[PDB]
Amino acid sequence: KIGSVLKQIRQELNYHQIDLYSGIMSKSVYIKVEADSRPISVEELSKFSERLGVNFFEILNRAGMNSVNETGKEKLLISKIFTNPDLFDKNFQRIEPKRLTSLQYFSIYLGYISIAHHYNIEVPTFNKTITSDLKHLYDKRTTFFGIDCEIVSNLLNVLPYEEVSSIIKPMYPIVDSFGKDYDLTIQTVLKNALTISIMNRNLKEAQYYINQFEHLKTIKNISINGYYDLEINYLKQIYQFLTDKNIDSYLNAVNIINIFKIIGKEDIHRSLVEELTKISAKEKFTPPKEVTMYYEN
Amino acid sequence: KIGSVLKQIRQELNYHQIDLYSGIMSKSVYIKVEADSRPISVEELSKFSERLGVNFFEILNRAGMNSVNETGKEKLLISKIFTNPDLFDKNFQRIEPKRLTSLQYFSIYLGYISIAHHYNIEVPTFNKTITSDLKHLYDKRTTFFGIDCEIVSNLLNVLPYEEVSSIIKPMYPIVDSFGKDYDLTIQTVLKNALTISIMNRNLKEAQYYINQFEHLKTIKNISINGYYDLEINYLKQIYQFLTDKNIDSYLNAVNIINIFKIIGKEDIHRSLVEELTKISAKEKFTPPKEVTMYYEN
Amino acid sequence: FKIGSVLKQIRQELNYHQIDLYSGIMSKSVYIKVEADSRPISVEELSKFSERLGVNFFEILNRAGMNSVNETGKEKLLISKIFTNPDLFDKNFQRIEPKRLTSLQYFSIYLGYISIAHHYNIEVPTFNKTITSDLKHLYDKRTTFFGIDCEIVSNLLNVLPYEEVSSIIKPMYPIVDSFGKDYDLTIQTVLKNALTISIMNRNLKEAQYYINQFEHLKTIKNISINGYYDLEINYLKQIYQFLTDKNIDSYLNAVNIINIFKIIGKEDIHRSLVEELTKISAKEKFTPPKEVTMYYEN
Amino acid sequence: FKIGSVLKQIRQELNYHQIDLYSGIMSKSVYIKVEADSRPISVEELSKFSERLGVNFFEILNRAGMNSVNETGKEKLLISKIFTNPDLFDKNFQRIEPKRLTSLQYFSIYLGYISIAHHYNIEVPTFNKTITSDLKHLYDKRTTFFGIDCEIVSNLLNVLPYEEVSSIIKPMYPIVDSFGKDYDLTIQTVLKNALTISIMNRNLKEAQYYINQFEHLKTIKNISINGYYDLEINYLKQIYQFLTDKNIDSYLNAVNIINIFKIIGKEDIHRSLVEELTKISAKEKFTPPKEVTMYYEN
Repeated sequence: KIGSVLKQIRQELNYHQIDLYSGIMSKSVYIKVEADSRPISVEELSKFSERLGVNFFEILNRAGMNSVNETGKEKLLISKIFTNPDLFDKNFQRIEPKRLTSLQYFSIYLGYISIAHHYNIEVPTFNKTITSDLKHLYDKRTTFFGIDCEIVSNLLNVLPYEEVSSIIKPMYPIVDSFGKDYDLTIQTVLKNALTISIMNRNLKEAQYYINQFEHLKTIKNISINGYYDLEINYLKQIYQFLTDKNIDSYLNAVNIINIFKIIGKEDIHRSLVEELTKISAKEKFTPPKEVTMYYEN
Repeated sequence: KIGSVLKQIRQELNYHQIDLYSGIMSKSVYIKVEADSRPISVEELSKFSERLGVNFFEILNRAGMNSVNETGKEKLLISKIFTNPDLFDKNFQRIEPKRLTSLQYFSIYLGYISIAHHYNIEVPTFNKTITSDLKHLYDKRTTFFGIDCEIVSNLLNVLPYEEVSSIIKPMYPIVDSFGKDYDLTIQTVLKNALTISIMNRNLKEAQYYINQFEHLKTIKNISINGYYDLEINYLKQIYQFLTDKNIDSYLNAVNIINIFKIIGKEDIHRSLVEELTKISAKEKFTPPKEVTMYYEN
Repeated sequence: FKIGSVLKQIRQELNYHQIDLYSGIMSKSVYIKVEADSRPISVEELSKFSERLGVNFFEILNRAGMNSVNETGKEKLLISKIFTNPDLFDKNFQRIEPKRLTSLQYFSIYLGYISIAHHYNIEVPTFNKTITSDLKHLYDKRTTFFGIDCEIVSNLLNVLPYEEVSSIIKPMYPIVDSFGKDYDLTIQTVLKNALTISIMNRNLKEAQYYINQFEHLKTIKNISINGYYDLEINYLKQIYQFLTDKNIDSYLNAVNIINIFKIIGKEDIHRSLVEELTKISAKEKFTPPKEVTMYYEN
Repeated sequence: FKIGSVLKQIRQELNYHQIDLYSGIMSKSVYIKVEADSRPISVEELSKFSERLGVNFFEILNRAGMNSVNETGKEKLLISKIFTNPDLFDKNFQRIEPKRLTSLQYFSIYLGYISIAHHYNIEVPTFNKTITSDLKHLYDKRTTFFGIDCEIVSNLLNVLPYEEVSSIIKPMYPIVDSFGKDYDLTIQTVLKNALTISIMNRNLKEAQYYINQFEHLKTIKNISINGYYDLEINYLKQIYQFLTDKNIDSYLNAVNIINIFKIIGKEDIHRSLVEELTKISAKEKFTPPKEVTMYYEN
């Protein structure tokens, strides 16, 4: 695992075992470490990382951090259980019972409900446990983690906005960045929440989500997702159009859609076209020739 | 420092030591961990994280991994020195001699050369030892890591392209994704290399980087940077315009430039506006009124 | 008119001798008097000499001074001067007012004074006291209308509520025959002005009426459609389509047309269309494009 | 020549009595002769009746049939019929060719035949043998020009290399006065046609000269600029800028102007600009927009 990578990197850079442990451990010890016959401490790994000149996280990854365990395998199975709605039937009953085991499982669990709804598969236990499920996990909370934000995105997917809004408010504003993985998760929520708000025409909530996203850009070391920046700005154009039928705003929205096509993000392009169509219809306003043409197909 | 977070998280989620150590370590020892009196091992933290349901890296990041060691501290000093060119000499004298101690230090070293070049400061040893420095670091190399890609971006900024190209080729194509941090770094090289290629009108090289970037989009679990993807596409639009003077390609590029403005990414926008003005001039083309309105100012 | 002298100028410029012009048409002696401008020339004779010279009949007339000459031209000309210097109004208006029904021309000039007065806020009480009676006197028995009638109608849309004029316009359309470029322009001005007012009052059925009348003109043989009018009217049509079924493409087309007027240098028109679209957009609670608002604002 | 009866129709239409017309111009017995078309009318007399009626002089003439009358007019109409019926060529060219120098109108008509001949690839060997001679005979000692002179030029540009006509055009501009809407059109057509050709031959120096000459026309008193030409000449001005320094904005403007012609329904012009833009693009080794390329091929 880790020790093997250390040896791999060490020799690649032409460093001798000595160069690594010299002032950190015994040569006899460092030997067992590279042999993976002895666990290494986070501290130690951090020192070798500095010694090697190769980023810590990368080393962890090269060692297999990118999957590795139960929850991992279980999480991977969802996209698989997706394509095969038969893989559902069996799996669902193995997860449902342990849905409150950990937040990771509750997310995984919600992953099935999403599939279940998609393939109109009946889930009678869902409607009678979700509420109490949510309370047992969020009634007494102060700090929220990436997994919680992952959970919210999922809830917004298989639950009425009003039934989830309660859980989201306590999560924002965010004031600290805890890594790129964490950064992504906290943006996804806002993107999901904003879309829905725009669609329900709940401008008050839309404005708040737009603001929460903007605030994120002010955090130190934050890693904003360009696609999101692009999509959330599209939703902002729509917001301004809904708020006062600004013509430029509508054009900016349309041009942003066109950019997604140009760069090849077809799924998002489709989504945003159907979205603009559905939005314009409600406002009883016909979208330009370009968009109506696209959506027609 | 990890134990506090583990306790904090365990506490927050309402878990007992039992729920964490059971099947792993003795509650006696586990107490020492949450006490941070006993260094924890990667394998242990990984197990705990799964038990907690909170991502391994989010935990390490909350623990403080974001810098800590002398290499990191030296890294942050680079920006402080950019704002105050006065700090150069004194600090450079400390770094320059250590530029080969490790790949991180060499990278840090290149940052100084960049500061130097910007403020037209004299760094006569650089042209005296750079070629020799590269030979020493990359002659016997067979594989590369994030830091090597970072070093390459650095070199591209303070050295003629031709003196860097050979060092770059053996680094691509990338086959695996080793985390979001590493993913971003492998993408930065391609964006800088492609920009310089376009600017020098080296179409053969420009098209190689465009293809290498596209290849990254096929890698499992790869995390593509939205801003880079939009920017490389702009470079691709320029590429097509230089290849067979297409009007739509020029319009697309200009359009993409415009979206960076609309979404608030002003530095990229300024950068692209300047670049298009120079590209246009070399092709005896007058840029759109708007683009020259920004650059000119 | 100096028709004879123009014939001499042209005849000699083309190297023709007097014989080449008068043989078969009039005696040598009489033709000499014609070129000396001491003998009236008949329309047919001029048309004949015109064909001989190979120079267009109308061009010759114009060169002779039909570009103005008589009492009615002097008066219609006087309007421009009085517009800049309204101190002249009063005394001249006292001469015109009484003669406003002498002919359709004088009536047209008369409305020219009313327009001026409405502008510099001058009091013209006689107007409201006689207008309805004048229009009836001029149009109660009519069956066919002429260019000057369409000029009058246009002048009325300028100093009278739309409704008091509309009923007078309808009987003049549709147009069936073209009677020259001057006539063509005049019959077109009415529609453009009428359609502008119709769109401004969101009167959609009236707007379509005029849009239809204008479009029908394009089916007339030898008609001279005014390009500027075709552009402006088409912009009003784009606005009509937006007002009917909030079509964005129609809104863009209109904005794009306003932009064309800017490019080719028609500022006054560009100016008026920007103001127009700004008011149209407000009533519809739509914020016009960045472009338009920058111009209007300034 | 149906003036007298038109005056009668108009007079009665406006409910005027003969007295109102001839009072102070002629006698009752004479004016009667005038309305029955038994006595020709002088230009001065028609101008006077025209003012009494309040109807425009030129409109009265056109209502009287001034739109044709004489043999030259007949030869003019016969051209359109020959363009569609090429089989009518020979017999009519035999009658016209020998009369091509009878007058400037006949020369213009003759040039019309040559155009039709080139279109349907019909042999006209005399043309190439006599053209230089004809031009020399017609323009060697000329000092001032008329509308028919600019028509001939537009005609020449249509059947003669640009260099054999360039020097014949120069002495005709700048125009200084306007001589009626008909004349106004003709003098603009030359510059529009000349510019188009210059742009296609990439003769930027000449193109600039025509762009300037057109602009000068706008400063002329009472001039009637043709909106379509104004829009099309601005288009050429945009292509000019593009050919001079490859200005991207200029190219976009050219494209936009093409869009406008499509928007307002001028399909012939749209098709033409689409085609010229395609050719000018291919020559500059530049691929035109997605919009035009499709419209062109299809």
